[PDB]
Amino acid sequence: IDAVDASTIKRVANRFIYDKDIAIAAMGPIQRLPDYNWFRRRTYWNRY
Amino acid sequence: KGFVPMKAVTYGLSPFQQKIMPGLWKDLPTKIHHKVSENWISATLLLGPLVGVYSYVQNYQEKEKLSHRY
Repeated sequence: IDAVDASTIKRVANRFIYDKDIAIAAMGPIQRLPDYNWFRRRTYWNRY
Repeated sequence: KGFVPMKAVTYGLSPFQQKIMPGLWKDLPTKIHHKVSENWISATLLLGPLVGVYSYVQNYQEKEKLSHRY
């Protein structure tokens, strides 16, 4: 556990999170929930 | 300007999991036949008067010109 520092966090995050597909499931009054493309585009940043 | 309570259920798929281009040219002849069979009357009604008037004017002008000769 204590062998997982900031660099390893960034590496694993860039392996698993950055620019990958997602799965969603919602229930209730979800008429005001952003569509798929919103979530899918928000998995990377254009600032950097 | 408001909204309505709905009660529906929908499934979707990601953009990057499905072939995009092949849909344009799939079965063109049946689509062309459907469009023609559906809008033949509109095409007829649009293009009729133009042809009739053009032919009438051409005929009248040529008759007059050839009748003015010596």
